[PDB]
Amino acid sequence: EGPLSVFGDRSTGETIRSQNVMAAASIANIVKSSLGPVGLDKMLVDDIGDVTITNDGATILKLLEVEHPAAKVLCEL
Amino acid sequence: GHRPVLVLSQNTKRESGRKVQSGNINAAKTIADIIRTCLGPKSMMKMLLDPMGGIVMTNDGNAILREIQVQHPAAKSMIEISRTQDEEVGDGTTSV
Amino acid sequence: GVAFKKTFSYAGFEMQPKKYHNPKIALLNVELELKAEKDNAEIRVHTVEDYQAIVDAEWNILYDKLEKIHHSGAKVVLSKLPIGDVATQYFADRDMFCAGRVPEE
Amino acid sequence: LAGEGISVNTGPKGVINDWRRFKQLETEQREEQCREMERLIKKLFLQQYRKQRMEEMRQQLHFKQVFEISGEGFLDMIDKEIVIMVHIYEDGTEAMNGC
Amino acid sequence: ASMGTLAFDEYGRPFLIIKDQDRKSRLMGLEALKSHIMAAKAVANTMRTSLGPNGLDKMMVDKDGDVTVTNDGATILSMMDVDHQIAKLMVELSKSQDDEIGDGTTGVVVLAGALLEEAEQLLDRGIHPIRIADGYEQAARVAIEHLDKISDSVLVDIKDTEPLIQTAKTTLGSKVVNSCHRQMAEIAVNAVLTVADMERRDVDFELIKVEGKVGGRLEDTKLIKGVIVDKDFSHPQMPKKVEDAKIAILTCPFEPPKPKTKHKLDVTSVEDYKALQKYEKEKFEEMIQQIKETGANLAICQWGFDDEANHLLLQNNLPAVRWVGGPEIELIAIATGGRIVPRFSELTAEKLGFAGLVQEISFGTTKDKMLVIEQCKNSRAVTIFIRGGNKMIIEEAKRSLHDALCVIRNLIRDNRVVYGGGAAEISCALAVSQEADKCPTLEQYAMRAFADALEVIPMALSENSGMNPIQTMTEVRARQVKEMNPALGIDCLHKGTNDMKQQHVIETLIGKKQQISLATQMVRMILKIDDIRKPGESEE
Amino acid sequence: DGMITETKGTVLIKTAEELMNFSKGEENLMDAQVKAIADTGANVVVTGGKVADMALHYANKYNIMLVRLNSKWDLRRLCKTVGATALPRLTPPVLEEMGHCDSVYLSEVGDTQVVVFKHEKEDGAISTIVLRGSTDNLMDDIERAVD
Amino acid sequence: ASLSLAPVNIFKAGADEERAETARLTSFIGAIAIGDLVKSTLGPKGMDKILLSSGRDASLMVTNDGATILKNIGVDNPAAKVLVDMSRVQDDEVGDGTTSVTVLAAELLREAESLIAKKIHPQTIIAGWREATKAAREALLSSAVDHGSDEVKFRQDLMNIAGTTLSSKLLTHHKDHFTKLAVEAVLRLKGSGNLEAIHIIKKLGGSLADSYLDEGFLLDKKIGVNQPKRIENAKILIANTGMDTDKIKIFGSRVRVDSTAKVAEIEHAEKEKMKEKVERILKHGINCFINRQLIYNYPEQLFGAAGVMAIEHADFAGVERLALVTGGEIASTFDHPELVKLGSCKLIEEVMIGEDKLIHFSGVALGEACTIVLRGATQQILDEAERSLHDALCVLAQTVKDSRTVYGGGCSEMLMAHAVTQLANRTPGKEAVAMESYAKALRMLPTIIADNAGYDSADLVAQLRAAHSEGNTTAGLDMREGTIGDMAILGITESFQVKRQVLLSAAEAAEVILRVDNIIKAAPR
Amino acid sequence: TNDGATILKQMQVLHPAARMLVELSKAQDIEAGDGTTSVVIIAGSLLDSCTKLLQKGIHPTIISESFQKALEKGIEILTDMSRPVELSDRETLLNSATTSLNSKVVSQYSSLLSPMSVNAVMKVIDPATATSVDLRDIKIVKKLGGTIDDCELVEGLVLTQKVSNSGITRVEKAKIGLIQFCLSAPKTDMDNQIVVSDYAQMDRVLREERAYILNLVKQIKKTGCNVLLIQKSILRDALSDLALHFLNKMKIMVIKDIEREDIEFICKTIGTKPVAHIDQFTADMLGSAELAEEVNLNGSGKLLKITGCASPGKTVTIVVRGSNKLVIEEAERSIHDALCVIRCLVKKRALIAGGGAPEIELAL
Ligand SMILES: Nc1ncnc2c1ncn2[C@@H]1O[C@H](COP(=O)(O)OP(=O)(O)O)[C@@H](O)[C@H]1O
Ligand SMILES: Nc1ncnc2c1ncn2[C@@H]1O[C@H](COP(=O)(O)OP(=O)(O)O)[C@@H](O)[C@H]1O
Ligand SMILES: [Mg+2]
Ligand SMILES: [Mg+2]
Ligand SMILES: [Mg+2]
Ligand SMILES: [Mg+2]
Repeated sequence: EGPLSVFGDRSTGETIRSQNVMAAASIANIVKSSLGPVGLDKMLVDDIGDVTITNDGATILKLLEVEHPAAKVLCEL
Repeated sequence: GHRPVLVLSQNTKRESGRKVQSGNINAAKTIADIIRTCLGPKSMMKMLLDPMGGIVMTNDGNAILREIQVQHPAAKSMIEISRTQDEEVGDGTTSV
Repeated sequence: GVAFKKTFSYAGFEMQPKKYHNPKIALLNVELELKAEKDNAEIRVHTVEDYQAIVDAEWNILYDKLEKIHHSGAKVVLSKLPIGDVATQYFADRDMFCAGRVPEE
Repeated sequence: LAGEGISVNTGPKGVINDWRRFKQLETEQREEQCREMERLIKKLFLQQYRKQRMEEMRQQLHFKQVFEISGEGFLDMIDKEIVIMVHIYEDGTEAMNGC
Repeated sequence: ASMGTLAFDEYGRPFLIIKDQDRKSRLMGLEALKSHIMAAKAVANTMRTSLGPNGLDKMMVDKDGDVTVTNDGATILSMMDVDHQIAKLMVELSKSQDDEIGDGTTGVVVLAGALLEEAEQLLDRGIHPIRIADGYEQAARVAIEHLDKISDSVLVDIKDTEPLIQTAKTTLGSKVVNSCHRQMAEIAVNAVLTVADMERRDVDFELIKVEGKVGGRLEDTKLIKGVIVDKDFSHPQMPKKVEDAKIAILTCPFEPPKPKTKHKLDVTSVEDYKALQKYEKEKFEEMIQQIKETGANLAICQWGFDDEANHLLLQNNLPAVRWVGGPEIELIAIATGGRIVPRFSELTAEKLGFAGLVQEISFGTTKDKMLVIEQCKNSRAVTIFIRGGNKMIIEEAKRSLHDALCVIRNLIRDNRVVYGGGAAEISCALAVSQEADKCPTLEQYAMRAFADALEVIPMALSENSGMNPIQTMTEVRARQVKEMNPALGIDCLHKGTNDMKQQHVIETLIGKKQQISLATQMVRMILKIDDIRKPGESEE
Repeated sequence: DGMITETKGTVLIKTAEELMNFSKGEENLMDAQVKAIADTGANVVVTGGKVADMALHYANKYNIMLVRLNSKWDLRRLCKTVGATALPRLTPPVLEEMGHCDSVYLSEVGDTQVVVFKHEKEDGAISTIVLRGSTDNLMDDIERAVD
Repeated sequence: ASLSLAPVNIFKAGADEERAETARLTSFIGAIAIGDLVKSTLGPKGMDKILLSSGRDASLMVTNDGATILKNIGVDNPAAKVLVDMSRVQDDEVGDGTTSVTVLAAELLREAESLIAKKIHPQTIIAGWREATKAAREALLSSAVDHGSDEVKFRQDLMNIAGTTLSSKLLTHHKDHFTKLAVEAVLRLKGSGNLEAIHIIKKLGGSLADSYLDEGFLLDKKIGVNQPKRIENAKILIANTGMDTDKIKIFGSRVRVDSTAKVAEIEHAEKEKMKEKVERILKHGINCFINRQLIYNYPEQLFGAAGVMAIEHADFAGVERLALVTGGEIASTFDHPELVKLGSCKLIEEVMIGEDKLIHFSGVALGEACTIVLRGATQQILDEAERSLHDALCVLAQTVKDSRTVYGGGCSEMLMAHAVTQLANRTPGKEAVAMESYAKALRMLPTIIADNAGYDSADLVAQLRAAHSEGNTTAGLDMREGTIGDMAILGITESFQVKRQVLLSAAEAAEVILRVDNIIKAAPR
Repeated sequence: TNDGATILKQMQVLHPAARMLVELSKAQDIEAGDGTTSVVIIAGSLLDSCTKLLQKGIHPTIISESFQKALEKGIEILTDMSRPVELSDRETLLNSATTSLNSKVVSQYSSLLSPMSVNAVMKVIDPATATSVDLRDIKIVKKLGGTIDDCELVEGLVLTQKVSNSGITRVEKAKIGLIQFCLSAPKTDMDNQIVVSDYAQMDRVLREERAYILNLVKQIKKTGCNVLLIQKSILRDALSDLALHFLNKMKIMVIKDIEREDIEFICKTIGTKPVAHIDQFTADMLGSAELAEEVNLNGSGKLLKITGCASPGKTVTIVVRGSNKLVIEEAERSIHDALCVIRCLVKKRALIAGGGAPEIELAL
C-alpha cells in the first residue's frame, strides 16, 4: 500500500537480508545432521506413504518441497 | 490477503532426536508383537479381513503381515523385510 | 507551591474575589452542604413547631460550621468533600474563596 | 450522472402492495430471529440432602408426555397465554427429559 | 515492508513473538516519514483554501446528519472523522492553538504542512530528520525574535477603542459576519472591555453569555449590558414590563419547608390536621409577606414554586420568574449588584439587586418568550444576543464572535501587535534567510526550508484572492527589501495599496508567536517518529 | 472506628437539640477514645479493618502512626513478631498487650513503598528475607530455593 | 493533493469529502431540486401537494404551505437542509413567504452556478449580491406606504392583505368569507400579538363555507353531574387549584393512631377541609367555576348542591383564553374575595356542533380571545384550512404590529430588480454581472407566478419590466385575466415585513451556501 | 355490513384519493348519518367525468368553478323539490325510518324497528323548540341470543352489572341511591397506619372497624333506600364483604363496579343525585322507581332493568338481540342509521322523494 501502486508485497532493507539468511540457515540445518562418519540417515515420506531413507544431501534437497527462492538457490547448488 | 512466507511448504512435518529413534523402535516392537503368538508347533491361527470382502485365515507370518496397512515407515520396513524373507527362502517370516 | 485545576464551582462562585495578598488556607475534609445528618437517622415529630425547629436546626448546623470556618480567620477554603451552593454563597458574601472536590494528592 | 435530488415522489406509491407483502415476511423473520437470539448469545450430614431420597420415592406416585413443538410454534406458544421451562436438544437429554 | 516479521524459526518450529503478529502492521524508516508528511500535506492543502478574507467555507456533516457551515480551522478539524494518527496530531495542534489564542487555528496547519513538505525534500537529499528539526527550531527562534523586534504597541484604554475595533475587524474579516463587520467588532470590543479586570488580569468568559435565536436579521445582533433569560413571568396575568425593578434573587422554592434528613410528621388527631393545614397556609402567607417587606418589585427563584405562591405573588403585585438556572442566577446577581439569598428569613433590603428595566420579549409567531434584564447600574456581566435567518449562520456568528472576544482578550494580556496580510511572515522569512546566510552550511538548508515554509501564507492569501502567488509574493518581498517597511503584505481586498499599516490589518503578536512555536514543536514531534505499529484489524 | 450495633442502628431524633448535638457528641466520644488509646504511651496503631476519616484526623492530631492490614494472617504474624495481642474493641491496651518494636518507619525500596517493623535484637518470632532481582520469575525461583 | 485522492487513506470507513467542483455541483443540485419542488405551489393559481408518510401510521397530508412541505421530507443533501431550515425560520418569523424565499434562494443559486460556469470567483458574486441586496432593500423601503393613521384605510389594507394571503390557498374558493373572518378575529385581539388567544376548532362535516367566527367563546369541556347546564348573567371565577384529593404539601406527614375511630375522624377532617375550601370559593358569589385541574366527586357534588356550574380540566391554554375573553383572574387562593376579579358574560349554554357538545360563552365582557369553528368534508381539508387561516392570522398580526405595506403581484420584485439593474449598469467589473443575475432571479419570481397560471410569462414579465422602466411603480401581474394593471386599484396588498424578510433571508442563505467549497461527511451512525 | 362508511373504514385503502373518500364518507355520516354510499358514488362519478374533461384540454380550475356553479344550481333545484314536514306527523317519520331500513338486513324486521326508532327519537327530545338530537341519550345495548324480533325499547335503563346481593332481586317501589364513596375500612388520602401495642388494642381495632361499617350501613338504610349503586373504585375496595353482609341483612340490593362514564346517564335516567360523602346522603337525593328487577335472557345472560320512574328523564335504551354477533352489529348500525334519519328530519325539516328521483331531476 502506498504511492508505488503494485499488487504485491515488498520487503526492503535488513528485513529481506534476514529472510534470505533465515532460509539459507533452514536449508543448512535440514542436512547438517548427516555430515561425517557420525552422521545419520533420514526418512522422507512422500505424502502417500512412500519412504526414502537417504544420507545424500542432493536427494534430500531434491525431494523436499521448497518455496523460498533462496532456499531453492541452495537446493539447486 | 498476504499469504505467509516460509521456507518449506506447508504440511511438511519434521521430527528429530531421541523421539525418532524411540518411535522407530516401538513401531518395530509393535510389528513383532502382532505375530509373536504365531510361532511354533502350538501356534494359534488368525483371521484377516480382506478389504475386498475376503477372509484370510492363516498362520503364516508373511501372509498376516502383508494383509495389514500401517502408517509408520518403520512398520513398512518391517513388512518389507518379512516379504524379503518369504521370497528368498520361503519360510522363517515370523522368526526374522 | 501548589497548583490545581478549578473543580466544578457552584452558583455564586464568580462573586468571590480571585486574589489574596496574605491568605490563610483552611485545608478541610468536610461536606459543607445541607444533607441528612446520617444515612440511618430518622426524625420523628408530631407537632408543626417541632417541624420548624428541625428545619431551623439543620440550617443552624450548616451555619454553625460556616461560622466556625469564617471566624477561624481563613480566607481560602479547600475541601476534599463537596461544598454546596449555600456554602459557596455564604463564603462569597464574606469575600472568601471556596473550592470543593479537591483531589487527595 | 447528476440529479441526485431524485424526489422519488409517487414511485413507491405503485409498489406498496409488493413492498408490504415482502415487509410482512421480513418482520416475521426478524421477530423469529430475535426470539431465537433472546436466549442465545446473551449468555451462551445435613449438606447431603437427606430429603432427596424421600422426594425420590414420593415423586414416583403419580403419565403423559411433554409437548414437542414448527418454527412458529415456539413463537406462538410464548406469545399468547406463568413459569415455563423449554428444553432444547437434538436426537444426558433423556435423563433430564424424564426429570 | 509491513505485517511485522515472518520467520517461523530456522528449524521450522513456531516463532510467535507478539500477540496477533500475523495481522498487526508496522512501517519503519523513511517510508513512515514520507507517509506522515503526505498525510499532513493533504490536511494542510485541504485547509489552505479557508485562509484570508477571500477564504471559502467548509460544510461539515456529523454522524446524525446535522450540517455545520464554518470557516474556523479548529472547528473544521474537530468535525472531521479522520483515522490517520498524523491527522489527529494536526487536529490536536489546531485545538491547542484555539485554546491558547483563539485565532489563527488555520495558519498553524498550513505552516506545519509547508514545514513537512520542505522536510520531505530535505530528507530526500539525505539529511537526518533530527538535523532538520534542530534547524527548524533555530529558525523559529530567529523568527520569534524578529517578530518581537518589529512589533508595535497599541492603547487598550476604554476612552479610545479604535485600535481594538480595528483588530476585531481584522479578525472578523474572514468570517461570514463581515456583512455587519464593524457592528460585530464594536460589540465584541465592548463586551470584552466591560467584563475584564483592568490590571491586565484575566478575562473570564463565564461573564459573557452568547445566545442565538432564529429570526430577525444578522444586523439585529446587539450587546445587552445585562442578562437575557430563556424564561418568562410565571403567571400569565403578571405584567410584562417592570421598571426600576428591585430584584430579589432566591434559591429557595416557594414551598413549605422540608428537612433534608428523612423524617416523618405524625398526625394523631383532628387538631393535628387543623394545625398542619394552618401551618401550611401561614407558611405561604409568611414567605410572601417577607418577600414583600424588603420592598422588592420582582422576585427571581431557581427551583420553581406552586399555585398558591404564584397567585399570592400575583395578588401582591410582585412579578416573579421561576426555574432559572444556576449560571443564570449567578449572572443576574452579578449584573444587578444583588446578593443570592438562600431563604426568606435572611432576605433584606441591602441584598436586593437593582435593574433599570426587566421586560418580556416576543419573537413573532412562535409563542416563545424570553426575559431581558438590562439598564443595570454598574453591570459587571454582559450577554450577546445573536439573530439570523437560520441556525447555521447563528452558530457561525457565535464562533466568529468568540474569535473576536479571544483576540481582544489577547490584546488585553499583551498590547504588542504586528501587521497581517503576510507582511509579518515575509519579514520573518527575510530575517531567517539573512541569519542563514551567516551560518554554517549544514543547517543552512533547514533554515532556508523554514523560510520557504513561512512564505506559504502570503502565497495562500494571494491565490485565494485570484492573484498570481509567486509573482505577487516576490514583488512584495522585493519592496520590503528595497524600503525598510515590514508592513507590506498581500492586498487580498484589492484596495490599491500594499501597506497593511494604512489598511489597518492588525493581528496580535502573541498569536503569531504561538503559531510559529506550536507549528515548530509539532513538526519536530512528527519528524521524530520513524515507526508505526497499528493493529491493522480494521474492526467494525 | 466507633463500633456500631449488630442488629440495626437507627438514629431516632425527636427534638432539635438532639439533632444539633448528635454529631458533636459522637466526635467528642471518639476523640476521648483515641486520646485514651494514646495516653498509654502507644504511638503505632495497626488495624485489620477500615479507618474512619474522623478517626484518622484525631489520630493525626495526637501523632499516631496508622497501618492497615487487610489479611488476618498478616495481623496474626505481626502480633507474633511484635508481641502484641489483637484487641477486639477500641479499648486502650493494657501493659502486657502492648507490642514493642525497635523501629517502625515508611521506606521505599526500588519503586515500592513498604512499611518496616524492624528489630535490633538478633531474635524474635518471625524473620523476613527481602529478595531483590531483575525479573519476577527469577525472584520466584529464588523463593523456591529458599523454601 | 486532496484527502480522498491521496495514496494514503485519511478517513474512517464510510467518511468522505467532496472538493470544490463536486461540492458546488451537489449543493447547486440540492438547492435547485428544493426550489423546483416547492415552486408550482406559488401564486393564486398554485397547486397543492400530497405528503404520504411511509411510517406505521402512514399520515396523509395535503398542503400548499412551503414550510410544511419542506419540513416533512427526508433530506440528505446538506444545502437542501440549509434551505429547509431557512423556510422553517421564515415561517417562525412571519406566517407567509416560505415558498417565495425558498424559490428566490434557489433561483439565486442557479444564477450563481451559471456565473461560476462563466469563470467568476464566488467572492465577487457574493460582493455583487451584497450590493444588490442593499439596493433592493433601500428601494423596497422607499416603496413602502403606511396607512396606520386612517382607521378605514387601515381596515381596507387589512382586508386586501388577508385576501392576498388567502388567494393561493384552498380557502380561495370562499375568499371573501374567510377574509372577513380572519380580519375580524385579528381585530378582536385589540393589538395583542398572542395568536394563541385565537383557537381554531376543526369539526368534520359541513361545507367549508359553514365555518364561522363565534361572537363569544367555545369550550370543549364538560360539566358536573348535578350542576346547571345553562346560566344567565354568569359571574365566572377561573382557578388553578387542585381540588382533587387535596393533600397538605408537607410530604413527610403521615397519620399514625392506635384505633380506626381516629382514622375515621381524620377522614372526616379531610372532607371538612375540602368542604371549607368549597365554601370559601362560593363566598366569591359566583355562578360558573372553571378550574384548570380536575375536580373530584366530592367538590363537584358540593358545587351541584349550591347550584354552581363547575367546568374541570381546562388546560393552561383554556384558562388563559377564558381569562382573556371574560376578564377574570386566575386564582389559587380564596382568602381575599375582594381582591379577585370575576369574569362576566351574558349567557353560558351547551351547543350541538356536529355530533359533539361544547360549552358556549355568549355576550362576553372583554372578548380579547377568539374561537373559530372550521367545517370541512375531509380531515385533509380541515388541516389545510387551519394552516391557511394560521398564515392569514400571522400576516394580519404582523401588519397590526407594523402597518407598512407593499404591493404584491410581482410589483415589489419588479421595482427591486429595477433598482438592482440601475445599480448594476453603474458598476464596472463582474460584480455588474452578479447584480444582473440577482435581478434575473428577482424577475424569475413573478415569472414563476405567471407560469403557474399558464399565462404568457415571458411577455407579461417583459411588459412589467418596461412599465417599471418608464416609471409606473405600481404595475403588477393582474391574475384575473392575464394582463398587467395597477395594484393600488386592484388592492393586491402585502406586508412590508414579509417581503423584507423574504429578500434578506434568501440573500443570506444564498451567500452562506455559495461560500462552501468542500463538503465533508462523517461516517453515518 | 352494508353501511358505506363502515365498509370504507374497515378495509385499508392505501391510496390518498381513496383515503380522502373514506374521510368524506365519515363526514357525511357525521353530518347526516345515512347516504354514506351515495356521496362516495357521487364523488367517484364526478372524478370519472373529470377524466374526460381534462383529456379535452380543460384546466382543472375551470372544472372546479363550474362544479361549484352546478352544485349551487343543484342545491336550489333540490330545495325546490322539498316538502315541509312537521314532527307531529308520525306517518312521515315512520316512512323515513322504513326507507332508511329498506337497504339493510333488518328490512324484514322493519315493522318492529322503524316505530322503535321513531319513538326513541321522540322520547329524548322536545317535540317543539328543538334543533338537534343528541344520540348519546339513546343507549344501545347488544345482548347475544334470541332473534331480531326480540329487540326492546326499555324506557328506563339496563345495566350489564350483576347484583352482588345474591338472593334479593325484583325490588318493587325502589328508592335507588347512587354513591361515589367506599363502604370499607376507614382510609385517608394522607397515608395512614394503625400501630398496635396491646391485645386490647387489637380487639378495639376490629370492633371499631365493624362498628364503623355498621354505622355506614345504618345511615344508608335510614334514608329508605333499598337499591344501591356503587361507583367503580380502584384506589380502595368499594364494597367490603362485611358491608355487603350488613346491606344484605338490611334487605338492600347492591350493584357495584358502576363505570364513571355512566354516572351522568344514570342520573339523567333515574333522577339520583350522586353522593360522595355519607354526611350528604339524604332521602331527597334518591331516585324513585316503580320496579328494579334483574331478568335472565333465556340462559343467554342477565340484565338488570329499572322500568318506571317518577319524573322520568329524557333518555331511552334499546336492547338489540340476535342469533350471532355479526347480525347484532349490523342491526345496531341499521338502528343508528334510522335514528340519524329521524335526526335529519328534526333539523331542516324538509322531505323529498327518494328512489333516485332527486338524482335524475338534478341531471335533467
Ligand atoms: N483585510 C485583510 N487583508 C489582507 N489579509 C488579511 C485581511 N484580513 C485577514 N488577513 C490575513 O488572513 C490570514 C488568515 O486569517 P483568518 O482566516 O481570519 O484566521 P486564521 O488565521 O485562523 O486563518 C491572517 O493571517 C491575516 O493576516
Ligand atoms: N391576487 C393576487 N394577484 C397577484 N399576485 C398574488 C395574488 N395573491 C398572491 N400573489 C402573489 O403570490 C406570491 C406567493 O404568495 P403565497 O403563495 O400565498 O404564499 P407564499 O409567499 O408563502 O408563497 C406572493 O408574492 C404574492 O405577490
Ligand atoms: Mg516355518
Ligand atoms: Mg482569524
Ligand atoms: Mg401565501
Ligand atoms: Mg341508507
